[PDB]
Amino acid sequence: MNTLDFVDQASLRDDIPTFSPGDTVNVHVKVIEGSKERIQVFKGVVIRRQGGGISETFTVRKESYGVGVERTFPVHSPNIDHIDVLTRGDVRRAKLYYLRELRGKKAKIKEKR
Amino acid sequence: AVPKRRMSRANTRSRRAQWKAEAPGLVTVSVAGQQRKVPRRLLKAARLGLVDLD
Amino acid sequence: MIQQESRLKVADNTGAKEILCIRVLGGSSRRYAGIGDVIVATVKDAIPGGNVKRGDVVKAVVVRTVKERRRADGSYIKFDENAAVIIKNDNDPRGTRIFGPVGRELREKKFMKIVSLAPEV
Amino acid sequence: ARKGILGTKLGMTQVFDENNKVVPVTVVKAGPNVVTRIRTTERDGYSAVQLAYGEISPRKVIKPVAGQFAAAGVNPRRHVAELRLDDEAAVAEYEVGQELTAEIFSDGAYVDVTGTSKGKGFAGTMKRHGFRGQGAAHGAQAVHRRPGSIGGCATPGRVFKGTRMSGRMGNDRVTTQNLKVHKVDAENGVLLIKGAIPGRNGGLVVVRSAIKRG
Amino acid sequence: PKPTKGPRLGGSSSHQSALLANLATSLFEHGRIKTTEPKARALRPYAEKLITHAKKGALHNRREVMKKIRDKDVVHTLFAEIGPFYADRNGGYTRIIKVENRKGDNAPMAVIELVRE
RNA sequence: ACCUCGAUGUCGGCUCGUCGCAUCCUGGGGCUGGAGCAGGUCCCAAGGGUUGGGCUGUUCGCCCAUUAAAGCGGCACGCGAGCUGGGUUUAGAACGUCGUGAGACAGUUCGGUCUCUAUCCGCCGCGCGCGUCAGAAGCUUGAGGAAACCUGUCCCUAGUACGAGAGGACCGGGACGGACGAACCUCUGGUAUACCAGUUGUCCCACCAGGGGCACGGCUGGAUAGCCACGUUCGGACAGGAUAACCGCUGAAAGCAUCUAAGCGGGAAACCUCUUCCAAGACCAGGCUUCUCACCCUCUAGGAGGGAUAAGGCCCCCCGCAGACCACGGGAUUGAUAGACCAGACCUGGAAGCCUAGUAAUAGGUGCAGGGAACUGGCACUAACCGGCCGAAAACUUA
RNA sequence: AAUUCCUUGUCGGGUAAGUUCCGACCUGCACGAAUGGCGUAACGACUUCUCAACUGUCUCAACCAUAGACUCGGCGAAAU
RNA sequence: GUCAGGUAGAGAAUACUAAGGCGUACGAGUGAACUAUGGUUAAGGAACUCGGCAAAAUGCCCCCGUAACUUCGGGAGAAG
Ligand SMILES: [Mg+2]
Ligand SMILES: [Mg+2]
Ligand SMILES: [Mg+2]
Ligand SMILES: [Mg+2]
Ligand SMILES: [Mg+2]
Ligand SMILES: [Mg+2]
Ligand SMILES: [Mg+2]
Ligand SMILES: [Mg+2]
Ligand SMILES: [Mg+2]
Ligand SMILES: [Mg+2]
Ligand SMILES: [Mg+2]
Ligand SMILES: [Mg+2]
Ligand SMILES: [Mg+2]
Ligand SMILES: [Mg+2]
Ligand SMILES: [Mg+2]
Ligand SMILES: [Mg+2]
Repeated sequence: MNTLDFVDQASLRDDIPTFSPGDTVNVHVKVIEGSKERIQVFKGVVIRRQGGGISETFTVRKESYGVGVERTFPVHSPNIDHIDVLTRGDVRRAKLYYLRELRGKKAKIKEKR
Repeated sequence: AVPKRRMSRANTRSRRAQWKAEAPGLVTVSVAGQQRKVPRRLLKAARLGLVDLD
Repeated sequence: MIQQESRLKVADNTGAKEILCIRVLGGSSRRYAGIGDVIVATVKDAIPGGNVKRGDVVKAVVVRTVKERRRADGSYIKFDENAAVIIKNDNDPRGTRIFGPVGRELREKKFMKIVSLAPEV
Repeated sequence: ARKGILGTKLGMTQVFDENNKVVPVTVVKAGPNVVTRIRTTERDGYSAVQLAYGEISPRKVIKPVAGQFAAAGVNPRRHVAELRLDDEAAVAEYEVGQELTAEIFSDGAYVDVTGTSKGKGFAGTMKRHGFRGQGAAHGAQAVHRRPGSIGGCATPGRVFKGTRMSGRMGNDRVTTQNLKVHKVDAENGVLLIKGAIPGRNGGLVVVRSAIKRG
Repeated sequence: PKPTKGPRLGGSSSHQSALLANLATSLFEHGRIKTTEPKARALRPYAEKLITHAKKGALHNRREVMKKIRDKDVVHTLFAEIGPFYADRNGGYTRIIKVENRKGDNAPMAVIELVRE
């Protein structure tokens, strides 16, 4: 019943598009580079989604310059303004941690055709 | 670790008196017309007859 | 969480491949050094014929760590390779070009040069 | 001056500030509290106010507590605490039968919560006082987690009363000071205390005005 | 089915499950069991879950019951005779009573039965 | 060599501390051959801290990074009925030397059993019995004790005071650091022996499918609950009183002088309050309230004894994040205390069956499906029972 | 040097740091040619250093199951 | 000293199993600390220790390819 729902719903965030681990997604994060509110794009694949209601989080993995970067964000965080899912993912596990050792052809994932 | 000296009679009995037992509480129950004492724990079973009464 | 006797790659064009942290600075006894922390290391392996060579003790800023690092907005950041950049005497990137990414935490102060040199974040 | 109220620790959650910063808070149900007694200098020798908390049916209440509540002129409750003020000029603000709620605290203020920490049972020294465990190899003869030495060879004789040894930790009164009250929801009489307060869930706690920053 | 939260009943692990299975089998077979207090306590929720599975039994539930019970005749009788007998009771089909202890080891003895009404 | 060779186990290292300042720093003050920073000397001050590595058993010592600091000593050169055996100081053997020799060399080298179920006191926690002049139930002042007392970087003052220049302030404020300790699971991670899914070997449920036992829970991907740190917050205070060193005010003895002989001030992380905890067994056994504030019998009414009761407590019982037992907390038919059932959040990944494409493994609709324990709200369906024990007033003196 | 007390003799290599290790210098307290002087291909549960992986040895400690410890029933010692 | 089944496996080791023999002689409960055997672990990866002491790491079948030295056999299952 989430006893604290009467306190979490007041700050909950709507317009959250449906997404699952393994689907390619790009997130827009607000940042301040010397008093300048800009929007940075982070594109990758959702490797996990820990359900915690308001504290629900999600991690995205991205390969850049031959280096992997895992960025975790709260779903209902206010620093985000857009979470666009580009292509769905056809996976079997719920937390794609095994992707921390694949490169290129091996790190690829199927899509819901 | 070994006993250095002999414990006195009083020092022994004061603690030996602690090694006692606690009598259990009883409850009156009517079975086969006769009244008998059975602890409250087995009171419920006494009604159904699952407690043998020598 | 880089600490004493910890090997970590170098992200620069100085030849040094991997360095070994000796002791953390900024405190009497600091156990770990996260992103944006300066440390002293020694080149354990470098490119033959480079500027620095094996045995030269230098200073390096801890960037692109492996363990998770929490932000002020609840987000978390973590890379897959413990790296660092050899800094100059007071504060400057020893070298001319960076290769791997850098954590935005470097933007604290006096690392604008490294932030601009890093082609990401 | 030193405001205070009783509440219950429901659980911890997160909130977001105006600058998009996460803040872990704890929900405290600072429900209505009834003022039963007022201890004055002439009566007792100190300035204090007795508050009640928690609902209870009139069947479970005891006859002495029932008579006390009747004499006070209010209904019975589960728990009863007392807040000691600093002067009669301050204690005169409270009256018998008064009802205090969460409105006594404003946003951004600092409070000092008091509760009863959880119980860990008979915990070893390493968990009680953070003792440093000995070597787990190189011949350790069953000394992996015991403290070992206890004092001087033959001079002290005793063991310096007060040494840190094994025992039952926790389950004692603790006070967490200077906690920022993030928000106060009046619709439900709830407070969002910045941080983690002692005590288990559904446990009684006493929130009071800060002392060092009040 | 809640974890015992401490040392298991029968020696080490991998044995409490078999013990509870055999106890539930004997219960569903005879209609009344006499065991140790903690054993009956651990069996109560197990037997209640098995009875709920039997009640809901239409398909895919016989498999869930067989993966825990091995006696085919016991499963068949639990599915047929009991069946909807508890279709009205919204839980609590196992009644537990305490009896006098036995000689030798003073182990609190309990008895479990299936409510009939 | 004064107890100790019918036994006091010897050096270092790990765990654990306790006490002194002849003080390494933090704090204050005097003189400086103190222009300022940075130094030299002395006095008071132990509340707190006093790092991580390489060599060598090592103590010690040298070196590498730092650090306001990497302090000196006592406690059987602290701590082996707490541990380690690296060496010293058994038995084996070798090197060089000593002696014609068995052998020896505070010279070296390889190796070489570390025993005991705590009797008493000491200590860390928890109960029983009784006392606080009737039985008790709530809320508390509190003597007297316990806990903490750390400290660095940058930014204004100010590139000003100072200083030829280089160089470069005290004081007063702001922001951010490392360590210790307390709380918590809210975020991130570690643990999950009745949770979900893949799978090798093997047997079994007649057989396919689907399942079960064993091989570390057979192995992994995970995994909600409690616990934990690697994770999140919070304490270090501000302020008040008297002081050490020191600086002083009016002032004679001794017409001047003098911090003193009569008095009056400032004065530090030292001292006491001030911050957290325990505490009326504090025997001066505390203080403010509330309930019960009334029934018999025997001894020969001096007082005592037994029996039965009110409030209250305890016993039996369902449980907790409370817990070794004990004890604590909630309930007990006027109840959601626990077990079951429903639903929610959450974990796991697409369950058994039917049908379809593929000779085949396999995939697709029935399907955010099937399964699940700690978190939550309802539901008396099951257990708290037609139930047992303790449990309340000599009296006298003054006002 | 299993041989050197002076000694942590001096130089070079190894680590940022080396009374350990390797080669050389020879000032042989007190090496030395069958109580053998110079090593060996392979080898050694003989001793030492370094090198890649690895891991809770450690930073730094944390939880899970077992036989005890803990409570109950029965039997029932000990050294001193 | 003699019988030597089956399934994977080179195998009389390893895991289960057919016939056969046993649960063997004190038991029931309790997440205390702690004693002893295993399992797990974010980052460093021997930095603990006199000393890689104990755990972990490579570990099976078929192939490419295997150095210095050497008495010419070997190193070698080198390594990868
Ligand atoms: Mg051991
Ligand atoms: Mg001793
Ligand atoms: Mg003697
Ligand atoms: Mg002094
Ligand atoms: Mg003080
Ligand atoms: Mg060391
Ligand atoms: Mg010899
Ligand atoms: Mg080394
Ligand atoms: Mg010779
Ligand atoms: Mg020879
Ligand atoms: Mg016994
Ligand atoms: Mg036998
Ligand atoms: Mg245990
Ligand atoms: Mg590890
Ligand atoms: Mg790892
Ligand atoms: Mg080994």
